[PDB]
Amino acid sequence: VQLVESGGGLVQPGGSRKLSCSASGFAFSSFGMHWVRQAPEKGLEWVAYISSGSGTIYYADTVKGRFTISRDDPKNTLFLQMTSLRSEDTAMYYCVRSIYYYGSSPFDFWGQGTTLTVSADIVMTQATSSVPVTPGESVSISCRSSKSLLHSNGNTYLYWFLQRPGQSPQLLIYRMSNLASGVPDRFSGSGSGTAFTLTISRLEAEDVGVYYCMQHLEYPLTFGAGTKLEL
Amino acid sequence: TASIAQARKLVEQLKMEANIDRIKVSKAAADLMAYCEAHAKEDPLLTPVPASEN
Amino acid sequence: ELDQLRQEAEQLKNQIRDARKACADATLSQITNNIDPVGRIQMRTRRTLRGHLAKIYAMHWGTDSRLLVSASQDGKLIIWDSYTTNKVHAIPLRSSWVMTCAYAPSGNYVACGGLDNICSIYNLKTREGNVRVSRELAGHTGYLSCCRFLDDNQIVTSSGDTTCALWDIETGQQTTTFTGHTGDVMSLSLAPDTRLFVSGACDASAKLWDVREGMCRQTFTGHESDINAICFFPNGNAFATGSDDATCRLFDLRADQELMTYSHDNIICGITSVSFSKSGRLLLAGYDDFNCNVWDALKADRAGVLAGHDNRVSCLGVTDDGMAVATGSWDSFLKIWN
Amino acid sequence: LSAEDKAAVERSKMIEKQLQKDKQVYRRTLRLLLLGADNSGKSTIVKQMRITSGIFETKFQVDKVNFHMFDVGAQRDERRKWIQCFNDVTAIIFVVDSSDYNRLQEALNDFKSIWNNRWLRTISVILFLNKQDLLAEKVLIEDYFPEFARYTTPEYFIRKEFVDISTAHICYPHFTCSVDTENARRIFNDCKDIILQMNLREYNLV
Amino acid sequence: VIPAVYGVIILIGLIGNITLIKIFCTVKSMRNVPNLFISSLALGDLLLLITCAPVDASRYLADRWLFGRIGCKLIPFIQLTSVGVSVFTQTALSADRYKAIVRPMDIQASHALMKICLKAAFIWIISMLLAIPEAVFSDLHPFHEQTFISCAPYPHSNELHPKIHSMASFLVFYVIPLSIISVYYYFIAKNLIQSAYNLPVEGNIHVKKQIESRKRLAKTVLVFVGLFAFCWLPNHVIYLYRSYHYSEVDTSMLHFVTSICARLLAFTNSCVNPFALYLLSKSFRKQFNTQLLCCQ
Amino acid sequence: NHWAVGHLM
Ligand SMILES: CC(C)CCC[C@@H](C)[C@H]1CC[C@H]2[C@@H]3CC=C4C[C@@H](O)CC[C@]4(C)[C@H]3CC[C@]12C
Ligand SMILES: CC(C)CCC[C@@H](C)[C@H]1CC[C@H]2[C@@H]3CC=C4C[C@@H](O)CC[C@]4(C)[C@H]3CC[C@]12C
Ligand SMILES: CC(C)CCC[C@@H](C)[C@H]1CC[C@H]2[C@@H]3CC=C4C[C@@H](O)CC[C@]4(C)[C@H]3CC[C@]12C
Repeated sequence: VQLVESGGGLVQPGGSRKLSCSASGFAFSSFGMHWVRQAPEKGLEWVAYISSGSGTIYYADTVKGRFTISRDDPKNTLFLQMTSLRSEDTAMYYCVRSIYYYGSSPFDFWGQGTTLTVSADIVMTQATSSVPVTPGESVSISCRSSKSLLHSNGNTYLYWFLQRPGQSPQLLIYRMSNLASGVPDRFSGSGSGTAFTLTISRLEAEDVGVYYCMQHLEYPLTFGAGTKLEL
Repeated sequence: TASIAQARKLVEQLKMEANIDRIKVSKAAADLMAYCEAHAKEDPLLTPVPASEN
Repeated sequence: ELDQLRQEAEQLKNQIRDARKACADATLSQITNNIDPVGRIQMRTRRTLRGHLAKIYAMHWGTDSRLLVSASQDGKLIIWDSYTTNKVHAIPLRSSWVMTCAYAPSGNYVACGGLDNICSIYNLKTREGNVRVSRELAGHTGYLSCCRFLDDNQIVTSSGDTTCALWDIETGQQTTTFTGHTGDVMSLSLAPDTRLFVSGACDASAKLWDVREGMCRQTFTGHESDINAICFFPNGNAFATGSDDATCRLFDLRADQELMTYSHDNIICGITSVSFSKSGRLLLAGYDDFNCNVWDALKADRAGVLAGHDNRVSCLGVTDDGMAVATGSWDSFLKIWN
Repeated sequence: LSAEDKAAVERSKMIEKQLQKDKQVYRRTLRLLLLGADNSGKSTIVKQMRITSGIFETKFQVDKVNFHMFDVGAQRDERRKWIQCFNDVTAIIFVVDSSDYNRLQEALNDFKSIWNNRWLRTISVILFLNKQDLLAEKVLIEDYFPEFARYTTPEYFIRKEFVDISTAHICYPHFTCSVDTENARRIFNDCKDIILQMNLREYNLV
Repeated sequence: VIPAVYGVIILIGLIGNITLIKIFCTVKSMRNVPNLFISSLALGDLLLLITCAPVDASRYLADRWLFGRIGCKLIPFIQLTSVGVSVFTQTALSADRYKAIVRPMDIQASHALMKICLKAAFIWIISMLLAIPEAVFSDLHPFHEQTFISCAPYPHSNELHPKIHSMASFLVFYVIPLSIISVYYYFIAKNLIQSAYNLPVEGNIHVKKQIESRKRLAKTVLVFVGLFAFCWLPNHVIYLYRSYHYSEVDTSMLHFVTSICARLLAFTNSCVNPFALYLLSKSFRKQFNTQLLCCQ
Repeated sequence: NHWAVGHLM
């Protein structure tokens, strides 16, 4: 409910920091925390993934070896340490709760985060990036992926997000066929194991924004480019 | 005054039960047979489907 | 004065019995004699659920055949997936002795109770993620025998004080209290039409109550022992009930008379749970003789014996999709058969 | 094997570990039942030896052993249906007021009905005759039980009657009161001898 | 006569072990933690009998060893293993009794199905590792009587190696396990005598029968440990005598009869273990008689 | 003789 992040600022290249995300309002030991890096005018980037109980931890292959994530159940606080800050690590960090079960809500709430300045792979390339449409009509964004993320279980692993300017991203659909909580029923997801379509019938001045997406088939999570609405 | 009230509510319940107009048991048996035969192929327990169609 | 009312009520009961006996023109054995049998349904153990630590008491299925809720005598309401054996939630109950548990059709709330005289309804879609106490229905004067979810906000609940009450999840008060029985209530069963339900008592009695009206319309007393199991037929015009004398009987609310009797001289162990299939052809009953025996709803013949357990069978439940049957006994094993 | 399925399997393993940790404490403790009529002295027992709600639980640790006693205080007097929920328990403790000769017959009747129960054929029952000082002050019985006029102490009438009605699992007739302080140690020794006999009959060492 | 009673006791032990194994395997209900030690003891006794009776018969009756060079490698080794296991199992069994009688409630744990299996596996591994040197140093070398060749675990390289090996065997197979078993059984008997007093025996016939059964159990455990000692002392002392005199050959009639008596006493140990639960307590004679009466 | 030499069992 309340995820207060701290540890930001301007750091010289090659230093070290300890990002701390204090959570309050839910069971921190049950939810699996994740990190997302958002560079200026760029999409998201998965870094780390830890489940409940600190059994197995996964790191991104692009930043493997430098990042170390650790949770504390008595204090219910997440910490992330990083060394050898390069010219690409400068981005806004988002620390995110997620629970995994049958019909779960992974990446439900996104923390406010804090800015930080320094000095097969699922390449989900969207079909159309910028679709400038005035609010009040019905639209449908279409995207595709390089690999069919439809497992034999029958659950299309696809997480639709929406990040309005100023506020953290918000989850929209669970598995392309089950809507989230606290969201309007206008958004709907459909498509096949390769192509995906997000259709909304009634556009308002509040639901406008960038519609991000990601895959959850394999272990390395790769945030797609998303529906980047330029111009 | 509790026993008389209990007898009164009991006889009222019996009268309300007798107020219903029952039907023949053969019609109910035929209806149950037709309902069991209608959803026969739809019930996997009655007709074990292969593991591919599970 | 009371003797006159008593003898008049006895005469009315005798007249009702004579009317129910005279309307019977042909038994079901003569009608279901020229029908094809079912053979032998030899089920096997598909999944093995050994997550509990104590004796399992009751269980219930929902709309989706994936999730399954189970209660034990320790106080750990375990909801787990029937497909990949994954444990979804483990609710630590305030008490240990549990006698019943239910699962809402929407999957948003679950119920549990027992000798505590308090029904603790929890939530599953809580934004906090963990399971928090949502409603504490209190006011009963007897042990909770069986409870089910009639709707996402209103549900009926029986108790050991021979009375049943319709509670609201949001309100939490008795909006409709049914007339007391002459024996302790043991089990109930909701109809698919959600308009009425049936409930069995301890003094060989079965009453059919309604949701709106708190008056019972159908009364059945054709037994010789305490009723311990009762299930409703998916068609909505019949229901089966079992007692401790190992004699199951199928009654019909339209005819108000016995339709089929399932019993054998070789088995003298009563049943504790009964349930029909998705269509109603086979009737699965949980016998206490370290196994179970399934019957045919039309021919009243033993269609198979499931001997995969080694303790007293506590409960048995068939899913709505008719793809799996979960049988829980006192050996902490909730075995799934197909 | 997707990532979500593996995370669900890990969560299930953690839940199983938690259930095992809970079962450890569950088996470390001893679950006991408490029975008695309205005139019984179970209230004094649960008030002194402590070392709507239809069922009350008393958890107490003594001699590095934990005992959880469950008693019925707001339920019906019938013990036919809900009695099966207390199967395979450690032991049952029945309370009886020996000073009340009028309700002594009903006490013996319900004790015989509980002892001859089908679901309690392998559960030990310990009888506690409360109000010992009151009984001693009262005796210092033939109209209710004429056998006392012919029975003599061995070279004890209530204990003999309880033994006869039980042996007609082994009973443990004892005498308690409202001022007794060593009753906890007696219950501990009884529940230890019961566990020892259960271990002997399980290991085939009887 | 000696061969008649020998065959009789061998067949009795064999059928007892077979019945115990069949009860533990086919019933599929009494496979809990306490019965695992009994099953292990039955399997060890069965293996000991099936590996010692034909070998002893071919050594004493037949004047020629039917097995070749490798016959003195795999055949005797496992023998000792089984023996070890058996002894160890009994010790373990005694320990299990020390867990079931001395501490009835202070050992009420939960994770016990895997701990007992791990303990049995450790026992088997330790027995195999202790018996491996027997097969390692087993070879065929002549003996000057006037000279004969047969299986022998002790070579003629030096006189210190067979002596120290026999001493280590007598220490790790007779002294320590029998001492531990005797101490445990004495403690168990003391605890039983102590607990047979505070039991409220005033007028209860069931309590009197329970006290009589407790005294019977104590006396039976005493008789069991006494018979174990009285049967394992002659075999071990004869082994020590024939190991200290390994430099020469002694085949007198007295040595023959005392070796036969020691062999029979050692075999009666494994032949009396499966009948212990039968002759001791109830609730087991019924199944033990039904497993043999169903075929009758 | 051939016997009286070997192991304990
Ligand atoms: C527990 C028993 C059954 C097996 C353990 C093996 C021990 C006891 C035996 C096996 C081999 C034996 C050794 C074989 C050869 C060595 C070197 C020699 O110059 C003197 C004897 C000596 C030192 C023996 C000592 C005991 C010995 C180590
Ligand atoms: C109650 C339980 C946990 C106590 C531990 C078991 C005890 C009694 C048993 C288990 C293993 C057994 C040991 C197994 C092997 C060792 C080394 C061997 O060269 C001689 C016997 C000896 C020394 C045994 C002694 C008794 C023993 C230790
Ligand atoms: C210290 C002693 C007396 C304690 C008692 C142990 C007894 C049981 C054991 C220990 C040593 C063992 C002896 C070791 C060697 C001697 C001499 C040898 O040529 C024959 C066997 C013989 C005679 C053994 C007899 C039994 C024995 C004496």
